[PDB]
Amino acid sequence: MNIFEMLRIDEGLRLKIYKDTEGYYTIGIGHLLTKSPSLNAAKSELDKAIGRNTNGVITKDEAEKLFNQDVDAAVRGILRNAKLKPVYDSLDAVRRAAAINMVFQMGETGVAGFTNSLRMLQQKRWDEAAVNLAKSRWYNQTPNRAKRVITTFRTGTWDAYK
Ligand SMILES: [Cl-]
Ligand SMILES: [Cl-]
Repeated sequence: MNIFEMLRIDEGLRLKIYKDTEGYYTIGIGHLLTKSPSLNAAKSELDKAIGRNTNGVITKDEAEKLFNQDVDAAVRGILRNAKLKPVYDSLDAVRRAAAINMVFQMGETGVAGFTNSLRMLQQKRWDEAAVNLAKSRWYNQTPNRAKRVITTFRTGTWDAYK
């Protein structure tokens, strides 16, 4: 298992524009297009992202290309962030994947707001971080996915994904 397979499980793959759990136009493997309620705005963000006239449908290769860029962007967002970077550097490889998963889902600023959780993660207080992580809109809105990510931070294993 790895970050790619982990996010593929958590996000799924859809080849036609869909609404994500928040109601936002999304495509592929959790690639958010726009927060605007306009499907036309989505389609135009999508043509721009793919570089051709898609009319709201993309191939699997194209979904996987966006996915690669988004995993890459999430890692870079962590490394460029003063609050995220030192926690990430402190983590083993499995728990680093949980951090990328979170940034992917909610962005760099969202995650950087888990101030107390970040500190407990840095100190390797795993059970306490896990309790704190769960007290969040994140966990209440997407409990199954959040439980999987939390268990990964808690145990440092891929058990929640097998
Ligand atoms: Cl893009
Ligand atoms: Cl979920």
